[PDB]
Amino acid sequence: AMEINDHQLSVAELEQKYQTSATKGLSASLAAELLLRDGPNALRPPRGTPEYVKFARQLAGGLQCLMWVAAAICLIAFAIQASEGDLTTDDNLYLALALIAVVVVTGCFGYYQEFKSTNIIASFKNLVPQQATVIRDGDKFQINADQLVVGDLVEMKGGDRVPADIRILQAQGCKVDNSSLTGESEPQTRSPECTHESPLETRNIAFFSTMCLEGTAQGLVVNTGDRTIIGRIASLASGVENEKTPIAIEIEHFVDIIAGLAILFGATFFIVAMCIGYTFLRAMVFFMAIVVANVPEGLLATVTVCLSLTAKRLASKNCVVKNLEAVETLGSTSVICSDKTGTLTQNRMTVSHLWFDNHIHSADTTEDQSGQTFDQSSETWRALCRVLTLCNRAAFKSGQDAVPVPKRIVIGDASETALLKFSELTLGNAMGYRERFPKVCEIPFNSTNKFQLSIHTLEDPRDPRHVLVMKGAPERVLERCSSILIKGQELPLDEQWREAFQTAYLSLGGLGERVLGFCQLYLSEKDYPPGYAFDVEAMNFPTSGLCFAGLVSMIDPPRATVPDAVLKCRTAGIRVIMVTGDHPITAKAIAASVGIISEGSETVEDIAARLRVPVDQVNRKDARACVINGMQLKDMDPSELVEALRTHPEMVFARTSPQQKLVIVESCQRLGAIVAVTGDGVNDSPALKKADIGVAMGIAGSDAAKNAADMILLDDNFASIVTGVEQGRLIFDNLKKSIAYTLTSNIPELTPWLIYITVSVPLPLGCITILFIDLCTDIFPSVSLAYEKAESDIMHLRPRNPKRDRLVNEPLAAYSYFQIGAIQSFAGFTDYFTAMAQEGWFPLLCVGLRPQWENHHLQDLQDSYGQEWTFGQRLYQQYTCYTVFFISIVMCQIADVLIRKTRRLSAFQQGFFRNRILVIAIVFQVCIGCFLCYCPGMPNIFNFMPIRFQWWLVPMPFSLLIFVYDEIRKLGVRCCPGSWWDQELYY
Amino acid sequence: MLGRTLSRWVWISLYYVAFYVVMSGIFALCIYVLMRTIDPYTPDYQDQLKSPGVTLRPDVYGEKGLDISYNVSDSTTWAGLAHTLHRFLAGYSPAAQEGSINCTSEKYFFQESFLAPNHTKFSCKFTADMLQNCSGRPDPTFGFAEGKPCFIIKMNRIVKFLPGNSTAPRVDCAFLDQPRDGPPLQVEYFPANGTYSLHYFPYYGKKAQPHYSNPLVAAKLLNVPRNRDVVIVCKILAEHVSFDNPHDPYEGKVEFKLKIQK
Ligand SMILES: CCCCCCCC/C=C\CCCCCCCC(=O)OC[C@H](COP(=O)(O)OCC[N+](C)(C)C)OC(=O)CCCCCCC/C=C/CCCCCCCC
Ligand SMILES: CCCCCCCC/C=C\CCCCCCCC(=O)OC[C@H](COP(=O)(O)OCC[N+](C)(C)C)OC(=O)CCCCCCC/C=C\CCCCCCCC
Ligand SMILES: CC(C)CCC[C@@H](C)[C@H]1CC[C@H]2[C@@H]3CC=C4C[C@@H](O)CC[C@]4(C)[C@H]3CC[C@]12C
Ligand SMILES: *[C@@H]1O[C@H](CO)[C@@H](O)[C@H](O)[C@H]1NC(C)=O
Ligand SMILES: *[C@@H]1O[C@H](CO)[C@@H](O)[C@H](O)[C@H]1NC(C)=O
Ligand SMILES: *[C@@H]1O[C@H](CO)[C@@H](O)[C@H](O)[C@H]1NC(C)=O
Ligand SMILES: *[C@@H]1O[C@H](CO)[C@@H](O)[C@H](O)[C@H]1NC(C)=O
Ligand SMILES: *[C@@H]1O[C@H](CO)[C@@H](O)[C@H](O)[C@H]1NC(C)=O
Ligand code: ALF
Ligand SMILES: [K+]
Ligand SMILES: [K+]
Ligand SMILES: [K+]
Ligand SMILES: [Mg+2]
Repeated sequence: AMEINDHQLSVAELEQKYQTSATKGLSASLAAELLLRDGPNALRPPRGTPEYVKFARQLAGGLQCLMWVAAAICLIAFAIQASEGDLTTDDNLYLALALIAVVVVTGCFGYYQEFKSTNIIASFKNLVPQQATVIRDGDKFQINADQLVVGDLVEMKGGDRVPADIRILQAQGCKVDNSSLTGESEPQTRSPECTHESPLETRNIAFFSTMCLEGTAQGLVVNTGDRTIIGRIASLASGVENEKTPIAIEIEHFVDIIAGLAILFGATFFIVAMCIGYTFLRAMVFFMAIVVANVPEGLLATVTVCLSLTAKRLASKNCVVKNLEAVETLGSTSVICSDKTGTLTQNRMTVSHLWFDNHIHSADTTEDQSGQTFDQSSETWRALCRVLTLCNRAAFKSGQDAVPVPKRIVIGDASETALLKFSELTLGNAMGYRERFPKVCEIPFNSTNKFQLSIHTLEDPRDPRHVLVMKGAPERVLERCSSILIKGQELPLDEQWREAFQTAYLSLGGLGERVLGFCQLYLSEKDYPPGYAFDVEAMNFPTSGLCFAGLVSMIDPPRATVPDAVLKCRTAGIRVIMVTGDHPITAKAIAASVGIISEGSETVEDIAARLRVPVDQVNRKDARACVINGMQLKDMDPSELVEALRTHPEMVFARTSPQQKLVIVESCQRLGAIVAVTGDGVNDSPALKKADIGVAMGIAGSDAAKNAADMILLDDNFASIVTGVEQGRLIFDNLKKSIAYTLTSNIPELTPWLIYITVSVPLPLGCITILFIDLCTDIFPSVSLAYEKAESDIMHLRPRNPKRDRLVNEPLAAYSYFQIGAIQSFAGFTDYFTAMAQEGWFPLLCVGLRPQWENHHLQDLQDSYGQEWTFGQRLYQQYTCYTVFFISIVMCQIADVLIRKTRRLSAFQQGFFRNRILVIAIVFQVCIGCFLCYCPGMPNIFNFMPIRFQWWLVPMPFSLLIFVYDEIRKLGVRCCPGSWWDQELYY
Repeated sequence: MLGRTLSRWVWISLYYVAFYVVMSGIFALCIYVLMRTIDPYTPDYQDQLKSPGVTLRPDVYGEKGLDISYNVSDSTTWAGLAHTLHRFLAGYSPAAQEGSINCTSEKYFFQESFLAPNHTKFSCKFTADMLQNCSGRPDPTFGFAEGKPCFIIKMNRIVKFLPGNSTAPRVDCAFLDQPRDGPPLQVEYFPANGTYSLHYFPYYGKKAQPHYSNPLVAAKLLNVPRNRDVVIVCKILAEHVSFDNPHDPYEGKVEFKLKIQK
């Protein structure tokens, strides 16, 4: 890693350093040795990680490892039991197979959740030139760009991408496109004389992979491959530390909670089983059961499904995402570091203001022309519009009649394109207006002239007068003019008029705009007949004493939605920062226009100017805004960077390099903030990789930005950030609702087992049926809770605190487990005892009955009526208990999904049927319960019995009690916000 | 002070105590109401008792089934079988049958009214001697000494169950797989035909008939080849007893592997 400092060295010092020749170049043998040494002049793409290796990590985790351990216990139990010759527990093997299948399906869902299909690294090859003209031994011959080594004397011409960082020695009107570095397509001159200390801003350093627009230039190669500026940017972008996403952090946290509870329950009751007299193998099977009941089998999959549905909703607005985890980050985001050129503006110079009639007119600059227009009914205005139409050489591409005017393609200078599009928008056909006013003399912009002049014959044949029209710098036309179109008349020049003109020029310059002057003279037919050839070199025109028409300024304007989007983002509690490579004055203008800087907020320099007090004495705390350029930021230490960030809430970083963008992003992140970065260029790519979520523009964006981003705005609509914020917050709230619903039924699956171990009642629920609850009847209702509306004004809420606010916190877990789950357990046990007693087994007889109940040698066990039962009949009764418990859980889960729709609002208030998916999921849950109960063969297939209907009706009071008590809890939370009730029982 | 202060711990604990107390009270009320509705004499349903199970004595279980093996010449091989048969018949001694009354109806013993002491129904007397030759007297070995063992087959009693009254339900024991050169298993039954008399049915329950004793059938096998492993299946030939349940092997029929050694 070397920094460029060769731009300051002279030709002799370069020759001594690189052992090259300023005209001959490198010798072929030395070039081959240096190629062998340094490698090629090509970027090295990181290998990355294999697909299958990442998949292997997915088959691990808390729940994954628990299920592996549970399947291990099941397989060990089955093997030991079979080794003794007993084969009755084929159910143990089926349980093992199903748990393995759950693990693998969960792993596939997890792999699909974090999967990006983009290669990313392959973007930095379409920028690399293929061919490079090099002077070795004094001969100019063509070679591939990969072969260049430092010290090679390279010649480049216009239209050809620069093949390496080159120390320019000879230049003839060379101009480059340094967009990959600064984000600006404005052409930059290249000349041998050094203009700046920093190697980035100097005029004698061309850069690898920058399109050389025009002219020819010669130079020595100072850097090749990854040692180039673009190589550094590519290394930072492709190779950056992988960062865990906020939703992934939350998922791992609540997995820790569930794993802790599962291990706790399992170990506690394994110890209990050992003390109260169970074999080690039996206590192991108990531990397996407790783990299976505690682990959510379908939860991680339903989380992925909810993320997929949110991604679908987002992409319906052309907001495509690249991994499903990105669908949430924006809702959690509290800082948006934003690029300026292309992101906040449409990257098209357009007319911004006009100065005539002693008035500053604002022209509409939006791309769809949906904005406010300026007054166009002034005689001076009409004369000025003709003049700006006439002083133009640019033309459109023919056949683009359908394509709107602002998006229409032009060839010319940026100023010319802006002026042509503005004239086409004001009039019908600038081509028509300029052709019907034929041109007889054409003086283009000249260095010595310093302006553009042209002579035109007036359209009306009755007036053979020739109109001179001119365009240039305000001050440079001021000395070349004597009258001025004021209010539609020719007025002589006075000191008041010069003061007004100077004030206008200074105002328009201070808005970060390039200002161009405009003026015209009418040539009488007396001195100039119609057949008077207006020669350029003769200069028979007076060329002076003209009449000033009016000043015009141009700026790259914001997109139409961006001010509203930024204001909404700020209302949602999000800090908005502009990090840009453009000049500070333009950056501050755009920040003021867009809304990053509020109206009334000022900088240290603004306060100093207002008070006419120096910068030092201006108190920093009073300056709401701060503009920091790259030079200041470069020497600023991290402590000072943090201090500035705290001190000023509205921040603009200007003239910054890509490394500085990354430094700013990581500084914001180190302050405990979730940072989004919005960019479209190659220089934005390191920041886009560092950010929690990176958003790239679709049309205007470059391939590096798109490959580094996590989300793309296909339509280039910046207001989609607001939609993403809304949907991220919404999916967070609905995710915790769905998680609470899923977690609730874990307790009704665990409690039968603890009671079985402890009280020795016949087994109320089976592991197979537990899996049926988790994999079939729990999936649809929980996913359907992803379609809930927002209850409150989420977009007015402030961002969650990532340390404090969590997906699954202790209130959520406690409510779900120890209140709702407890009620559902009580429902299940009421149904169990009812079914047992109606069949002759009174509740007192069931207590302690497990040893005799599960005895293959006891074929005449008596019930509470004296009836004698075989083992097969007792087993079928046990299966009836299984089904009765399963149906109790299903009905209580219907009530639970009805109460999980809201956390702070009433079901009567939000409406029961607003969500069609929820009611369909309820109907589905009942239908699958009925099918499992009443399909022929099920008693032998999955241990489901055809149960009597009163046993369906028994848990409905408990369903109703769940519903009523949850509604009363929410009522209390709403009525008394500052209360212990709201503090402890809200979740 | 883990998460919250001590006062708050007390408050959340008191709330959870109140919640669980109320839920336990609701559960106790549900079980109280359920036991109030439950009828003390007849079960509500008999969904799993459609056909009675059948068990045999002595019950010695081997490899997932009734495996009975003894060597005639060594007495200690069959001492356990004899002792358990005696222990089972001590409950059918006439001292224990005192609570039941004698019957000669030879037809279903329907009773609609409680004429026995403290609102109960009559049961019929089945004594040890009714087994005659397998009854433990006058031979205490039950024929296990002489290679003709005496096996007692019992039917699982079900309330209000009638096994069909075209004729008394009967026992028919045979080899499960008849050897081609083997003669069919001849068994002498006690009582005649090995039938359960119809006046023992119906059973009205432990509360209605606290002294009920199931009828017995003693099957004395006479055609068991020595030193050969034979499988014998005993079925109940009643109209409403079915033995075609592959999931439950003891429903209406009982099979046992027998090996008499020499
Ligand atoms: C985390 C901490 C959890 C703590 C959980 C505590 C659970 C507390 C729940 C219950 C405790 C005992 C409740 C018993 C109330 C019974 C009320 C009663 O007086 O009934 C009377 C019966 C007597 O009938 P009888 O013989 O006269 O009838 C013969 C029929 N005739 C009368 C017509 C002739 O007495 C009977 O039933 C006696 C048998 C009662 C049933 C045994 C229940 C044991 C199982 C409990 C598990 C319950 C679910 C726990 C889940 C917790 C969720 C987290
Ligand atoms: C973090 C670590 C915490 C550790 C704390 C530990 C505290 C609790 C530990 C011990 C206290 C209880 C002491 C138990 C005393 C021994 C009981 C016993 O030796 O009984 C014997 C019976 C076995 O005889 P059988 O008739 O089944 O054999 C039939 C054989 N065959 C099947 C072949 C025919 O045992 C059975 O197997 C069936 C079970 C019957 C007895 C159940 C006794 C358990 C009752 C209450 C315990 C409550 C603990 C609750 C903890 C809550 C945690 C949140
Ligand atoms: C036996 C005496 C000394 C203590 C009794 C504690 C009993 C009643 C149990 C039953 C339910 C339990 C509570 C269940 C739920 C919660 C909320 C959780 O976020 C903190 C623990 C806490 C509060 C548990 C503490 C212990 C607890 C209150
Ligand atoms: C049966 O017991 C007798 C006496 O103990 C013994 O001699 C004989 O070998 C036993 N039968 C067999 C088949 O071993
Ligand atoms: C119940 O009846 C038996 C005889 O059938 C008698 O010995 C006993 O005393 C009676 N019990 C009551 C409470 O009347
Ligand atoms: C039954 O006992 C009598 C008693 O005299 C005996 O003669 C007869 O052989 C016995 N029947 C069988 C089958 O052993
Ligand atoms: C069998 O029982 C029915 C009543 O269930 C009775 O009418 C009929 O007479 C009985 N048959 C004989 C042979 O007793
Ligand atoms: C049953 O015993 C009777 C004696 O009353 C006899 O007539 C009949 O043949 C016997 N039937 C069988 C199958 O043993
Ligand atoms: F588009 Al930029 F800095 F504003 F790269
Ligand atoms: K579970
Ligand atoms: K990123
Ligand atoms: K569950
Ligand atoms: Mg850009």
